[PDB]
Amino acid sequence: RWEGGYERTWEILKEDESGSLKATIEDILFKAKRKRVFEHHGQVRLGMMRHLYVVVDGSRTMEDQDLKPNRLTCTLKLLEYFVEEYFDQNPISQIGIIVTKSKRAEKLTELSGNPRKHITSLKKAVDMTCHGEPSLYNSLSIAMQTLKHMPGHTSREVLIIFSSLTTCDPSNIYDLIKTLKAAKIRVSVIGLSAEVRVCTVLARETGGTYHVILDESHYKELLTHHVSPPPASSSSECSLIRMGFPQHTIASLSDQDAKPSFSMAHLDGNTEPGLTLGGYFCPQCRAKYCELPVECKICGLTLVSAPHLARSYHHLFPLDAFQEIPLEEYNGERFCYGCQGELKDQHVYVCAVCQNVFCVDCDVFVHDSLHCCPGCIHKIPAPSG
Amino acid sequence: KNRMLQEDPVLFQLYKDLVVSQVISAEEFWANRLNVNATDSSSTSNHKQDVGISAAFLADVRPQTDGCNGLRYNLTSDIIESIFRTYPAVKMKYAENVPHNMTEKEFWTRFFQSHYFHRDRLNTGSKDLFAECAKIDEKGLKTMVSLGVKNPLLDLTALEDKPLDEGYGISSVPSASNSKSIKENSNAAIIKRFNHHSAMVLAAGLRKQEAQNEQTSEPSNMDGNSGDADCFQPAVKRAKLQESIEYEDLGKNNSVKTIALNLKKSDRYYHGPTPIQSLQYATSQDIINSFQSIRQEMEAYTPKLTQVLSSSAASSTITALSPGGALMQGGTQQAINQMVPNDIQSELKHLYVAVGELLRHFWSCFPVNTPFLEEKVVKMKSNLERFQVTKLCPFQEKIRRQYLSTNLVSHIEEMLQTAYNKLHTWQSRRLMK
Amino acid sequence: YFPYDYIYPEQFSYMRELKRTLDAKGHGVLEMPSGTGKTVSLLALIMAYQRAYPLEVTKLIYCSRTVPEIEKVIEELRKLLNFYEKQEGEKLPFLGLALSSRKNLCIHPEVTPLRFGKDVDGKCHSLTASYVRAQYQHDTSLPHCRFYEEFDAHGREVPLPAGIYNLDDLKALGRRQGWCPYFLARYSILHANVVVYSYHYLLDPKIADLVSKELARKAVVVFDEAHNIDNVCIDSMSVNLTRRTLDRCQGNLETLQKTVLRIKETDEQRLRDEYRRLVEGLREASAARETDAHLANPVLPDEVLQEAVPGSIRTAEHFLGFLRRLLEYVKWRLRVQHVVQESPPAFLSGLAQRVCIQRKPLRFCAERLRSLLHTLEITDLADFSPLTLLANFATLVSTYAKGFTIIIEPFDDRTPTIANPILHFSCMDASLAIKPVFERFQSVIITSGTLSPLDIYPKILDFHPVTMATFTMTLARVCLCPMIIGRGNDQVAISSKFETREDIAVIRNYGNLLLEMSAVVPDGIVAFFTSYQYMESTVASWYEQGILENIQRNKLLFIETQDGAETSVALEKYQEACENGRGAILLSVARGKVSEGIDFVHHYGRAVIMFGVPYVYTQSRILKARLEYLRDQFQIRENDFLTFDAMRHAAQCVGRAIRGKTDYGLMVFADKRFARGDKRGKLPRWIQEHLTDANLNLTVDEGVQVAKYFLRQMAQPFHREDQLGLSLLSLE
Ligand code: SF4
Ligand SMILES: [Zn+2]
Ligand SMILES: [Zn+2]
Ligand SMILES: [Zn+2]
Repeated sequence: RWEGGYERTWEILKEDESGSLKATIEDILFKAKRKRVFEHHGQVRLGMMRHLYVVVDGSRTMEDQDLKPNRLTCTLKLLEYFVEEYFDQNPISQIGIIVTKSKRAEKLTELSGNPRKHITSLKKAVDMTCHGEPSLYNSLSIAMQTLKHMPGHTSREVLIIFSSLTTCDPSNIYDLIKTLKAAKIRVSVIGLSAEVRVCTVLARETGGTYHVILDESHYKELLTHHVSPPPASSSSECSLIRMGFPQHTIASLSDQDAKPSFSMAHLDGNTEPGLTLGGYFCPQCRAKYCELPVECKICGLTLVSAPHLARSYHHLFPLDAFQEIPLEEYNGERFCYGCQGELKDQHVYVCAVCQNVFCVDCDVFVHDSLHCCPGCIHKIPAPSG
Repeated sequence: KNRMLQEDPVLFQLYKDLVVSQVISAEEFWANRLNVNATDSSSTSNHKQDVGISAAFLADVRPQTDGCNGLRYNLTSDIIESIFRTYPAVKMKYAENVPHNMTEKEFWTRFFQSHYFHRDRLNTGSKDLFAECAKIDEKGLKTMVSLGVKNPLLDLTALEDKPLDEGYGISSVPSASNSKSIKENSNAAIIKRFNHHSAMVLAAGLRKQEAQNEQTSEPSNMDGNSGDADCFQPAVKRAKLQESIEYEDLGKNNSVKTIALNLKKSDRYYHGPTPIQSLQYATSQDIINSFQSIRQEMEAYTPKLTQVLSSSAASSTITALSPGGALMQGGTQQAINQMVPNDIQSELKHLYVAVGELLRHFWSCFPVNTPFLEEKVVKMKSNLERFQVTKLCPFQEKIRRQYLSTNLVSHIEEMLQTAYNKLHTWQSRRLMK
Repeated sequence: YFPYDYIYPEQFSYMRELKRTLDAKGHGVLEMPSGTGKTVSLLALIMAYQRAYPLEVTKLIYCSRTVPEIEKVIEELRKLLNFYEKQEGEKLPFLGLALSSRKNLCIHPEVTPLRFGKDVDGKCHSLTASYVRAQYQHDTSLPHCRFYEEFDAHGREVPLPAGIYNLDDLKALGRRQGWCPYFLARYSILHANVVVYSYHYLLDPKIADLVSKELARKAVVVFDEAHNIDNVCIDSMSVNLTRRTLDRCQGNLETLQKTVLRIKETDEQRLRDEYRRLVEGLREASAARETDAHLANPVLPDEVLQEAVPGSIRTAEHFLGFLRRLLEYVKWRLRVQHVVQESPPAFLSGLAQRVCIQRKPLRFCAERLRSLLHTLEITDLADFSPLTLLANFATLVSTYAKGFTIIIEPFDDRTPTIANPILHFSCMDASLAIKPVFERFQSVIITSGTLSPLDIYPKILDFHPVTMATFTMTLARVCLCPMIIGRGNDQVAISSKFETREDIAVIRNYGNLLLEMSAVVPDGIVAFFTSYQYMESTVASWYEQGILENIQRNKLLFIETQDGAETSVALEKYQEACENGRGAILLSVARGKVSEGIDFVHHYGRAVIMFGVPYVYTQSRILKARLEYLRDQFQIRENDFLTFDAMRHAAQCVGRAIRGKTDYGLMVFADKRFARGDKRGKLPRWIQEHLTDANLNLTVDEGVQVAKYFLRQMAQPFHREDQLGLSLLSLE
């Protein structure tokens, strides 16, 4: 019965085209198993200066293995990567690390952009018991009251790491729809290997996007989907003003070494508990402390540092696309317009405008690292006007 | 407010010098410092295992109700308190039998020993809660009547009074319904006990925010698996329009920044007779001239031997190899000049920045004459003297020496100035009476 | 004609189903997936046939089994009314009559809020056509039945109502223009174009609720979920008789005699004028609204009650006939309580020894029961209700007994002693309940989403031109996960071999297979137990032994009560306790009447666990005569329907949570009897692609990851699922 039936599952799998060329097409189906969803982007409108809120379910669902030795191990490790790749892409923003554990919510790291503080917090978050049940109501309470004091010229989005369990919290979180719909705060959850309808209704009543974790690769995808600053609901803001351009200071300008250290509890700046020698300078406090391209606590305006953060999204929107042809128009001497090679896996990648020939390793290098076709350069800037 | 300033010694160390150096008052301490964390920092003691507890603890109240004869009194909620935080009239019943069981510890066992098993009829207090819960379900009966839709108690009743039947459908039990009379009595109470535990959500759903709509059936219920509602609708040309005008502005004004414009056109103007092309002719001639000159590389054999131009090339190397006379030992008084200002004046200065940021803030809206409050226009006046006086003796304590003082006071006078800037700018918009 | 969008290629699968069953006058049997609008499928072509008149005539009667879903039928067809209305241009006249008679009745705040239906309608009719028919004129006793008086004035008038209403419409219109549901409905039956009401109301042989005029020209009637027709029809003619009833009847025997004694000629000469008219020319005098208040026809397929005024000429003489009956009937009861005896026509024969004149006064009694009270028009109906029981009974014993069955059940069923004996008269031929239906109708279509063996329409013992198997495709990824369990570790014993109380070692792992179902599956689950004491047996070990210790911690639990009052409570909770931050799995009984009228949605309720073979197991010896008669019909049926009776209730209960076609459903099968029986009982569209593809003896611990694999994939973005646009043949 089953001793045969356990091995009727092997009968077909093991066997293939016999005689010659065996265990060959089994490898071909594995390549045919590949090539999942690429981009499907092309959007406009919103996404600028997010104010994210990490919300972590700490529950007994973590004790199931399912991808890793812990579901936090699946979670927490790639959050650091998600932190770094965020600060890579979006430095104009800041993130609220808030942890739910034992039916409450602990705002673990404040809404800020200092990566080491966030990452070591995750390195502190390693040895978490995740005792108790999830409570989103305490999480939204922090999320309200913090972002309540943020301007309406702020992007208001929440990223919830939920372990798909029972949403164990009172006090009419169904009525928190109209609370937060009016409060123009977006809330995005993704479910860990299952679905919560109420939370699924929550996000579809939000405009925040809900998903379910499939796999570790798939876990990365939706992170990567939420790296990009999304086009949230209309009528948020237009502008955001008193973007402080700073100065770097060399502390060697006119008076050479007239100050042994530029942090002595009286100097304009010197914000954090450490010694400094003068590296930076804000306009409004005239605040000189450790360099930070974010904001301050006395002038209270945004320490904008343009080549970093006014450059990041500044080309992250205006992209175009390529096309693929299997044909052989042999442009070059059977070459690439970029790296100049050939393999011909029938993916001859042609630009939409300048129409230049590329490979996967030239398409990926654009579509992950270069983000534009340089074949448009020499082709845009010469007749540009 | 006082437990806040005692349990936190760092903020107390901040709160000390406003009394020690007499910077501000306590009335001024709780007027412009906290003001936001009254919801944020006070969000700990109110929630505490999600208050307005309805569906969080109720999952765990029955399994964690007993460890042992005395496994109780953990912390605050430990294992007894949120039981009280759901039943109200039953909480009045608890209060009624604490002297009946004398010791409260005795009550913790007795009041819950017999109610846990099957049935509690030994004391008036146990019987009080027992009878009340039947009335509670009788009270819970009346509320379910008021909804009365999607409830086939209505739909079943239409088919049984009509033939005068479904009393036999009740009275048709097999399997030895003759001589036990034990669990027939028991299980219906446990049915009743967990329906109490089921309506314990209902007994705590009112605690949430009173949670009432009671369902007038909303007669549409349009099965919409189709239709393509497609809730979000972006892309009605919003950043398409920005791209058409900002790159147009990045076209007509391509980098009008510091070096980005002024050196740019100045050397384009230096190209001169470039539409005349007479320079471009000589260019294209010099393109044609040294065309051949590179490739021969006999001219470019010896484009190296100029040791005349090695010495000067060695020179600014050696010149930049030794800068000198710039106070190598720049510190070594900094340790004394750290511990003396970073004993008070790190926190003292922070007393200002908790306030002076708001001092920038009220003036950050004041000429609109909207945020013009008496609470704020004299808060302009209040801390003005409360800070710019209390720094003067920390200023005057360090002018004990002269060059030990005059280096650091080049950097503190901003605090005097950003004060006086604000004060100076205050009358740039002259306020009326 | 409402295709209106992608209709999951089914209306075309049912397009020719109409055109074969209707144009050729086909009787017709439809399979339907539970995941299909029961009317969006059907009425969209039916209402299309209402517009597409053939030779001339298109009636519509419709029935179903629950009055909320009755209105749910009405609910979206109002947009279907509006749908082509804008499309075809103008709007034509229409009427759909929800006629739930005994349910919604009186606006009057005095009559209304007394809980039951029948007794309070007796107060209503006693007021209208017994107090204000006897005491015609008056001021105080007349009271204020204005709505009936408004109907009497409106009878002369000819209004034209709008579209199809509900039972809350005539209620608010009771203070406005409506003259109450009972008569505005009588006037609207006069020109009704669509009737929806209960499957029960048509199938009342006790009071023969003749809905239309008997017009079998083209009588066009539609049937959904027509599963337990026997459990309708046999129970529709089932007659219970309490000893407590008889003694109360024994008490109002001489009570009514005192009314006879106090009335000398006042009501008596009222009889004398018209009892002579009973002899001269036979005509009912209680034919207003008292024809539906009294037993209209206990035994409908008869010729006529020609020689009325039976062997009984006077009233106390007729009263003595019941003294000859009841006092002998307890003599036919009290000694018989020692032995269960199944002798239906032998009883009336031995009765003929005891009853002096028989077989006419047996059949001509219940009207002369009523009519000799009609010259009184005094007795309140709930008082008189246990009496109308009795003259119904021997009337039924008079006419149809040789095909039917008498059963006497004195012993232990909720009486541990013999403290309430009972007998029953059942019929057996639901055919003969539905033969008059079929003769009164044209050719009318059953649709049952559970009916997998077509061989059970000859359990209805009838003929069928059209009886096929509806096959729908699923480009919705995978419709559902049917999961036969058969654990090997905890060793499946899920049929009650060692019965629900013979061993709890069986029961040691129903919690284990549930809690893990609870742990994985979110979003509310409604499971099906067998009976109430089974349910009471189900949770019996669950409290005292450690069971709920994680079960209440994961979701919560909704006990359904033997009493329907407390049963409706958790319901109020379950629709709420799912839609908040709680899964809250409901716990219920299959054969109990918690299993109809719901239509669970993807919102709440999306999984069902089988528990045991869903067969009867309870009522003794109601089987054997029912058994042997189908053994007198088909002779190998012991094995046969005693499978399907479980099966016809199984997916009746189980196959409910999936609607539309994307709504999900985890209908797992914890069962020991699966080998042929579950396979025969599951739909031929549903055994084929889904049931046991390679998953039969699926131990729960292994079957854990199945639903995990199921849902996680199936909760991915649904870009497109079987999108139909234009007509591209495909030819199924
Ligand atoms: S007739 Fe219409 S109103 Fe008069 S009793 Fe019956 S319902 Fe109440
Ligand atoms: Zn400033
Ligand atoms: Zn390339
Ligand atoms: Zn290009």
